[PDB]
Amino acid sequence: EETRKIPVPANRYTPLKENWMKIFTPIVEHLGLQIRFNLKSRNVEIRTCKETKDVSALTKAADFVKAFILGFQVEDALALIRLDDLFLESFEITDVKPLKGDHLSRAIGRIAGKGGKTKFTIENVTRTRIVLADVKVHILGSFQNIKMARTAICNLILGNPPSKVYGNIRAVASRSAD
Amino acid sequence: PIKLARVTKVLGRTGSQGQCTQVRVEFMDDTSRSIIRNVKGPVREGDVLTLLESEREARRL
Amino acid sequence: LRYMSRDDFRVLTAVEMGMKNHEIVPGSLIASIASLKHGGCNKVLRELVKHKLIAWERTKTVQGYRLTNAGYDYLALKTLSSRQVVESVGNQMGVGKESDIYIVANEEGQQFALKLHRLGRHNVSWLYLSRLSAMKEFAYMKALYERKFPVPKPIDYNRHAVVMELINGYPLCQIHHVEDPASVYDEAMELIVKLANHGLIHGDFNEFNLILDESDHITMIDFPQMVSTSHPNAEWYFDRDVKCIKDFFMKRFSYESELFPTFKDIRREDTLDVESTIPPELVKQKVKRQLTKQQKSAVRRRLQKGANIFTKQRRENMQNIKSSL
Amino acid sequence: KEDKRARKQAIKEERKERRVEKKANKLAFKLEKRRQEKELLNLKKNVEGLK
RNA sequence: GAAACCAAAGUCUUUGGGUUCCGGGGGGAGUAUGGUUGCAAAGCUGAAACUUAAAGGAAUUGACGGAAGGGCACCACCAGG
Repeated sequence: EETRKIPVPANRYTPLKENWMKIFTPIVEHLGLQIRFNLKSRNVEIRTCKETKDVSALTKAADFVKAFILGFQVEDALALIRLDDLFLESFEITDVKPLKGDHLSRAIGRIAGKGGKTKFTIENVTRTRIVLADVKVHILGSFQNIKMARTAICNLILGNPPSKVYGNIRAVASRSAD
Repeated sequence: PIKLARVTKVLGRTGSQGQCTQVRVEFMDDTSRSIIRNVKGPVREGDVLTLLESEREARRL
Repeated sequence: LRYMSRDDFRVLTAVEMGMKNHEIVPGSLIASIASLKHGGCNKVLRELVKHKLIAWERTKTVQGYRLTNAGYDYLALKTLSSRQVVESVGNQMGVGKESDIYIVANEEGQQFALKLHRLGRHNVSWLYLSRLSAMKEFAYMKALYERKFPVPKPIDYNRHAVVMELINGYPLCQIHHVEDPASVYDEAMELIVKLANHGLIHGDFNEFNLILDESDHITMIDFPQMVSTSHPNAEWYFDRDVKCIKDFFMKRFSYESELFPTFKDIRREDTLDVESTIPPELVKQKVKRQLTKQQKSAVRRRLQKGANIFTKQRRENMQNIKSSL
Repeated sequence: KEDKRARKQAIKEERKERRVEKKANKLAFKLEKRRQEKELLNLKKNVEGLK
């Protein structure tokens, strides 16, 4: 039998304590995997057992808990267990453009939008879920949809105002057999 | 090979003009194999279909 | 008719510049892009509205002018007059649904046929769709004439106008009898195979798109509907056109076919389905271009103050208020 | 050395020839704009009318 | 306080704590010319003639979005007569 452990940072502990029953239940019910949380090592330790139905169910679980730890909502992350092709392509915000201080803060700002509107609008059009950790952009969706989303997010951080960005991406969505 | 079908649930209307009905298909081959298919015409819950190809699966995701 | 032949060119072309970018073009913009004469263009516009050249629009805030159906027609004929193709007007006119046929005569006196596209969404889009129609039709007209086809000869295209060779006759739909039905049938059947050889299917090859010249020669017109042979239903549109002619000659002239052409030949012919260093002379030109742009920008802002309609509405209510007090 | 040093000194001489040539054009356009400014302002005062 | 805003941008027609620089409708123009500094590129200082009823700052409704979501119509479509 084999195992995979994934870390959890201190800012993500209290959600992992709250949502714990919503996390371990789908891991243990229809996947049939042993799961515990090592408080010493601060890792979610998941295992195979005798009750494990199939191989790669371990990998389904690994991706699920990873998604939750990155910041994705449990209901959204659950999709990784059921669906085949969903990926979390993540990149630093400073990968696209070298930005310092106040410029980076405005940069984060316009990915999000006022009331998080821009963030949600891309999530709608690209059929993805995006998460902004302070200086990281984690996106979750289909591969074609990720490559779409990474471009819109990217344009926003290298300047292009939200108004131009929506116009570009809605044309791209129309061609991709959506 | 020709396989007969059931209707488990009528989901919604697909198609350009709203002509196609998206329908949950149970098999009459005893298997609980639930494949979602698109039908042309009027289909109510409890209909029995004649699918030409059973290997096909309609627009999921 | 065309009497005025100076300022009318510049003003009407200036409308066409604004028509490509925006809907209704304001009178402020017109004079700036027609800088040759200043001030006296507003009386020219009042002469243009006398004819069906331009239409006035004062809805709520939008104040200006848009080009009409007939006004767009005059612009092409004015360009064809400078190319020495059109001089006088022939009166034999076949008014259709998609296009109008006008007889034109040159300097020589030789009569030619002119096609004017009348597509009839706002009128701005309708006069842009007619532009793409003529450029597409002239493209096929050049492509077929060069490749031995019995089509009218392409001469010149201007925006929506197409000048063609004058083939005078009657359409196949209004023909009672043909002296030799068999020879005409075999001629028409060859032309479907001819197009298929060049990788083309007519699509709507009927009796409504064929003209006989003295009951000897079959002439083909109207080409915006043509499709490629790479299409999945290539043989279907091929067979439908064959059966349309097969039945027609059996219906009208009572001729039964002995030859049944159903050959797929792609492609033995051309694929037509695709169809100190800087000299002072330069310094002068560059300085001139800078100085004109500074003057043109200032004239725009002077013309933008024309609002005259806003001042007229405000004055009417003030007279009513003072009298009632 | 001598190979790189001569190659760099050739590019220095190209740029020195270049900004002399750029300054010469900057005075040529400045002298031509100023005389065309007068010849346009001349029309405003006189030689513009009807009769 | 025109105001967004500002515990300073407050203690201003109930106007004076000391003190330096600096703006006077917009352009022309931060241009010419002179001086000076600079190897150069340039920097500092720095006009006029002439032209123009405006150039602008704050706030506010939303005619129009080639913006997005809904909803409806055989004077729309779909399956048809």
